[PDB]
Amino acid sequence: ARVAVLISGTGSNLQALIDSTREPNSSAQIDIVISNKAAVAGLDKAERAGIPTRVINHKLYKNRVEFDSAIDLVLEEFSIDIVCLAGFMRILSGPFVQKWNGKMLNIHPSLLPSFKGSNAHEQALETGVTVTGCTVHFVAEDVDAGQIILQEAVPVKRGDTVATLSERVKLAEHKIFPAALQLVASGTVQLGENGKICWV
Ligand SMILES: Nc1nc2sc(CCCc3csc(C(=O)N[C@@H](CCC(=O)O)C(=O)O)c3)cc2c(=O)[nH]1
Ligand SMILES: NCC(=O)N[C@@H]1O[C@H](COP(=O)([O-])[O-])[C@@H](O)[C@H]1O
Repeated sequence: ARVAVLISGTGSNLQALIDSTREPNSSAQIDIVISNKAAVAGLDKAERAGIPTRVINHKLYKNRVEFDSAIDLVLEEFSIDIVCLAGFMRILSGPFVQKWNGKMLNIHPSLLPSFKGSNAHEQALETGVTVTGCTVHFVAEDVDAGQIILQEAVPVKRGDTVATLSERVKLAEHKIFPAALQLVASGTVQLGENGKICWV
């Protein structure tokens, strides 16, 4: 399966996906890295890995569908089968999500359905959970509500900040998101006809 990785920043999840998809048994290949922001370190990680990069600055587009259509063009150009959102921070438009229904994965730094949104760690610490985690889910139109592929719990330690908690959670993220990509790329998991996760 041909994979596009959409990034917005540092790209540590991208790096974990690169490493896993170069394993001999990997069923996924990363063929393009799209960043909506220039000079983010994720572009350098891809360039050091030989992977083509495209920057598609969302601020240059009139609305969301024009920005998404620009992404979709690169995806068709590279004949992409699966899209991974790895720290990509722009909410995607309905028609784009519908087109890629069942082919788009997102990594979210909480145990969904808890702490949806852009600052899951802040919410987790504010709430005082002692267990958080990360979620790989299929992207549905409703943000952070698509079907869940894999999760992994991560303890919150006394004294944790966003810095120490997200560093611990990212260790789990870099496990389940390569695993989740492999499940989908190998056709082991799909969004079923009933819309829930189907382990075929
Ligand atoms: N249809 C649909 N689109 C998307 S995009 C995505 C991955 C990112 C999740 C996210 C969760 S809050 C936030 C967000 O607030 N984005 C802001 C920009 C803030 C920033 O630049 O840091 C905005 O777009 O205005 C993005 C998941 C997802 C989905 O599940 N369903
Ligand atoms: N709403 C999604 C979200 O908050 N994304 C989170 O941003 C970080 C990006 O790190 P990276 O750029 O090093 O992969 C990751 O923790 C990812 O789960």
